Amino acid sequence: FKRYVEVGRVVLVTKGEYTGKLAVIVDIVDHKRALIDSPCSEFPRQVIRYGSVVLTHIVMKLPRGARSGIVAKKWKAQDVCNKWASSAWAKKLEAKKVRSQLNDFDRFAVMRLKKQRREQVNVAV
Amino acid sequence: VNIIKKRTKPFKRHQSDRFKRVGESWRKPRGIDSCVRRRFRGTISMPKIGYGNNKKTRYCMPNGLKAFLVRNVSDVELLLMHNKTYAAEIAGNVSARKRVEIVEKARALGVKVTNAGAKVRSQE
Amino acid sequence: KYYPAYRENVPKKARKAVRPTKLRASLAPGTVCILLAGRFRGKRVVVLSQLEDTLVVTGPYKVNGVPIRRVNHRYVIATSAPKIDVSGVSVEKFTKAYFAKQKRSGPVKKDEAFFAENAPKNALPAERIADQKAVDAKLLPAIKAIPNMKEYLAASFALSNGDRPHLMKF
Amino acid sequence: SEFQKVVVIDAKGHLLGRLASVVAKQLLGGQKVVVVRCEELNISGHFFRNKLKYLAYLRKAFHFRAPSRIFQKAVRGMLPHKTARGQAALEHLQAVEGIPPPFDKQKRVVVPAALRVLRLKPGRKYCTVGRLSSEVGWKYNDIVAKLEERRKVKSAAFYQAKLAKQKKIASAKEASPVNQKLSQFGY
Amino acid sequence: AQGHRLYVKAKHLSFQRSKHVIHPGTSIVKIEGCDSKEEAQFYLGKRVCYVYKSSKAVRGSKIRVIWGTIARPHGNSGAVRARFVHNLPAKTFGSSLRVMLYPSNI
RNA sequence: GAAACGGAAGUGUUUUAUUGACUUGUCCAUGAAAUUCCAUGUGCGGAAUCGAAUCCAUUGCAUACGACUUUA
RNA sequence: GCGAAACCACAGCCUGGGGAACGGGCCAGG
RNA sequence: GCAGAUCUUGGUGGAAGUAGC
RNA sequence: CUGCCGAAGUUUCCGGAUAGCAGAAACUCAGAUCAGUUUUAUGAGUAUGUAAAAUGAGAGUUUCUAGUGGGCCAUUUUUGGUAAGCAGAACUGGCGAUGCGGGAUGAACCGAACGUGAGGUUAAGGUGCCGGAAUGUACGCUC
Repeated sequence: FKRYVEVGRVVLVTKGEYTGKLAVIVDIVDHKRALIDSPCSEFPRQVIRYGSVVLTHIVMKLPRGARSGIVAKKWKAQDVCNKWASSAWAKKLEAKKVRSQLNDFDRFAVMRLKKQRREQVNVAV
Repeated sequence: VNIIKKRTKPFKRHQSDRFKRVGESWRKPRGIDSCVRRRFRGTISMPKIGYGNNKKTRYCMPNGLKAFLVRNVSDVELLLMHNKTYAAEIAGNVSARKRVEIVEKARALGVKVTNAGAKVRSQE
Repeated sequence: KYYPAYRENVPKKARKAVRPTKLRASLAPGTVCILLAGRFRGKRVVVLSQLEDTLVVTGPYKVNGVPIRRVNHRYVIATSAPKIDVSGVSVEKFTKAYFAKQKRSGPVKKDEAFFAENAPKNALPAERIADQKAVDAKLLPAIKAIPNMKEYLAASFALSNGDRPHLMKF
Repeated sequence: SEFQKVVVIDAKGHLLGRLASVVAKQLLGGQKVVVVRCEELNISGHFFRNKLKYLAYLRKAFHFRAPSRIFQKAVRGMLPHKTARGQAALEHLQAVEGIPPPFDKQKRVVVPAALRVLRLKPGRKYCTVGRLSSEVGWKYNDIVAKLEERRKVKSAAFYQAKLAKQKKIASAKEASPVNQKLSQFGY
Repeated sequence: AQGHRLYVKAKHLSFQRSKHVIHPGTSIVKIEGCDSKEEAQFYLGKRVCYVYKSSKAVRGSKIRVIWGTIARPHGNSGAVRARFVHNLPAKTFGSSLRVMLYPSNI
C-alpha cells in the first residue's frame, strides 16, 4: 500500500466546486468525512467526504487539528508546492489544463509543430 | 388571413370498411355499449363543432377564392365587383358551346375559372 | 382605374421601427473567422467591415481564393486568432448596392428569345478584380508580419474524431 | 459518448445483467456490438444460487447452455423482440466464447458500469458464466480454456514487439529539440 | 479525407412519448459528445438534418435531406428535442443525423 | 513481381523488390471569383453450348399416392 | 362423366393473469 | 332517408368439384 | 346531421295520487335576501341549538310539464355475532349518464373530469433495458 487516509497526507479534490485543488487532511471526522485545508486563500477549511477526493502519495507531517495559518507554515516549510508538481501526475494534469485552453489558431500551430516533429523519423538501420 | 384547415381527413362511418352494405357517409352511433360513441382511446373521431373552420376563411378554396356556380354569361358578369373574392365554376351540364362563351367573358372580367379547360380543345 | 374598387382593407399602422443590428462583440473588423456554409464552407477569412447585418468578409484572394463577399453573422465562427490590420484599407465602397445582384432589364426581341440567341452573361468586371487586388495588397503585409498566419488562412477548418464543439474554444 | 460502426467488448469481469442492459440500449441506438469472452461473464450470487435458477429453467423451450447463448438470451429479454425494430436490433449482436481471429487483432473496450470490480461489494460470492455452463451441458470449456493461452502468448508477443518498436520513437521524441522548443502548448 | 465534416454526429433515438402514446412531431436526438443538459444548451437552435438516399435520381441527384432545428434539451443525459420540417419516419430510429454549427453564436 | 507469418471462424499481419507520384519538412511565385448572405459496368427475358440430376431401361430395397433405394 | 345440402359476424399455435366468461380477440411470455 | 326485424323478393358466394350417383 | 339543455334512479301514504329532481310561461325584485359554509357569545345538553358577524351569489316565487319510483362497488360509524370468517342497520360518497394519465394487464385504487390545435408546466406514478426520464447524490439494513 502507498495511500493511507492519515493526518497530514495531501489529497486532490476531484468533486465539487474545488475540483483540482490540492489539500491536506488535518483531522478524521469519520470513515466517510475528513477535515481538509489548503494554504491557498481560494480553499477554505472545510469537511469533505472521502468520495470527493483522490489520495496522493505525498505525506507531510502535521499535528492533529492544526490551524489554517500553521498548516500554511508547514506547507511552505515542507515545500509541498513544487513537490507535487515535480511528479508526472501533476505534469499530466497541468498539460491537460493547458491543452484545454488552446484556441483554434493554437491548435493549428500545434499540428504544424507536431508535423515538423514527426517528419524527423530518424531510426538507426 | 391565410386558409387554415383544422382537419383534412374525412369523417368515415364506423364499420364502413368492414361491410360493403354500410356506406361511409357519417352516421352518429347510437349504441350505448359502442366504444366509438363513448369516445374511447384509439377509436375513430366524431364530427364536433370544435372542428369547424374560421368564419373568415370558410368556403374558401386553397387560392383564397370562393367557388361561385355559373351556368351562363349572365352569371359570370355578376362577379364584376367580386373577382378578388370569388372564382367562377361552370356547371357540369353546361355545353361546350356555352363554356367557350363563359370563358372568354370571364377573361375580360378578370375572373378566375376553376374548370376553364373542360370539354374544349386549343388551336393557336 | 385609380379609385379603389374593393373594400381596401388598409393595414393598421404597425408600430415597428428599424433599428441597427447588434452584432456580437467577437465579430470585430479584422478578426479571422471560419465560414460555416456556402460554397466556401470551412475556409478561414478576414472580416474587413460589418455591413448592417452581414459582415463584408474576404480571405486574401492570393491565399485561399475567397473574393470580397458578404457573410451572415450567424453562419460564421469568430476565432480568437490574432487580429489583422484592416484600418488601412478603406471599406466605404462596400455597401449593399455594391454586392447587390444586377436588376433584370432584359432588352431582347421576340426573334432571339426564341432560338435562345441571346447568351446573356455578366462575368465579373475588371474593377472588382482591381478592388480585390487593392485589398490584397493592403492586407498581405499585415498577415505576413505575424507568423504562422498566411497558410493558416489557406487551410480549411474541419472537425476530427473526438472534437466536441461545445467544449472547444475558437 | 461516441459510437463506432462495430464495438468489440471484452466481457471478462462484466456482470451479466449490467452488460446486457448497456448492450441492449446500444443495439437499439443503431450500433453493431460484438461481445467476446462471453464465458468470462460474472453473475452475483453463489454457485448453487444460479444453479437452481438454471435447473428450474431446464424444467420449463430450447434450453441453450453455451455462455454466449446465455448472454444472447439476457440481451433478447431487454429488447422489443415482438416487433421488427427489436428483431433488427438483435441481429446486430454477435456474442461468442473466446476471441476469434477476426476479433483478437481488434481493440476491445470494457463497460465500467458493468464491471464486477466497480459494482460488486468486495467479499461477495460470484458465479462465472463459463464455469456455471460447464456443468449444465456445455462441453467445450476445457478446449477453449486451453486455446486462450495460445491467443494470450501470441498477443503478449505482439505487445512486446509493439512496445519495443515504440521505444525508438519515444527516444527519438525527446531527441528532437522541437519537442520541447514548442511544448508550451501542453503537448 | 479529414478536411470536411463541419457538423456533429447525432442519432435519432425516438419520438417524444409517454409509456403508451407517441408524439411524432418532436423527436429525441442524442448528440454525441454532449453528455449533460448544460452542454445541450450549446446546440439549441442549431440546424439538424437527416440525410438519406432514394432510388429515383430526382433533381439529378441521389440524395435527399429533411431539415430540422434543435428546440430544447431532453432529460439529464444531454439528449435534445428536435422538430423537423417533415416528421422523421419511425424507421429512422437509431439512424444518424448531422448537427451543424449554424446558426452560430460563437 | 513476390515470399514469410496467421487455423478459432487463419482471409488478414508484415517482409518487401522495384516501378511512379503527393511529398505540407520548409521557402517563394501564379490560378481560385457574378454560385457576388443558407438551401445538396449492374440487373432481367430469350437462345446457341457444356456438365450434372430427375423421370426414364428400370427395380423393390421402398410401397394409398407421393416419395425412396439400386442398376440401362 | 354427372353432382348436392346443412352450416357461415370474423380471424384462428400454447402457458399464466385480466376480478363481470375474459378468450379466440387484452396484458406478460414461449 | 335503413345494417339489422331467425325481415320480404331477387342475385351470388365459401362449404366443393366435397357428400355422393 | 349538427347544436343546446339535462335527470331521477326515492322520502311519504299507497297500481296511483304525490313530493322531489330537470325545463317553459306569468310575475316582483337589489333602500333584498338566500346558502350540504364558518362564525360571536350564551341557551340547553367537546358536540348540539340560537338570534345577529364573515364569505360567496342578486333572489323569492305562482302555475303546468316530460322522464325515473332500482341496484352495484363499498368506505365509515355500527348491532348481533360465530370455531373463525360473517351477517344486520344507518351513514357516506362514487359507478350508474364519464372518456383521459397511472396501477405489468384490470368496471370500480391513486390522479383527473372532455370543443379543435400550438407552446409551456405539472398530478398520480415513475427515470438499468423493454419504456419517455439520474446505471443521480448522501446515510443505513440484508446476501
